[PDB]
Amino acid sequence: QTHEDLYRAKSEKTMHVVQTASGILTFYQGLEAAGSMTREAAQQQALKEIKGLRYSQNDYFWINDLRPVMIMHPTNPKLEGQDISTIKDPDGFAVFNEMVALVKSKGAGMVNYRWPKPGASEPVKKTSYVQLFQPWGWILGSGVYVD
Repeated sequence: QTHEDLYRAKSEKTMHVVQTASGILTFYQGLEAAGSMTREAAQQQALKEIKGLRYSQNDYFWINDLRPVMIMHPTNPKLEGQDISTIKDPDGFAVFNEMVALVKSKGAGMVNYRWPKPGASEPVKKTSYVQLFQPWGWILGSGVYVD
């Protein structure tokens, strides 16, 4: 039983909630591909639904693109529609740029950074799984705060 095994286990949870939530993207992208909704309407519906999802103690999902611009953020909604390339956490970690570089290399993975908790302002350590949804150029993310 390795260190690698312990970390693989804890983060599988995060991976699996993101995979679950990404089925909404899948569903709506299918409606686009079939011609039943426009892309932008499929997008907006998918975001609306993912915005309300929660698990555990108020853990949530966000979506940013590869530019990176924030597409949907349920707890920091004033980031929506903004270029988030210049955001850095207190350790100097370039949160969204790193997420983009990660998914461009591997598709998905784990990243650690500091971020406020919902309705708070103090950046707290967080470990997130991010996953590229390729047809729309969207990164879907969720993570868990160290406490």
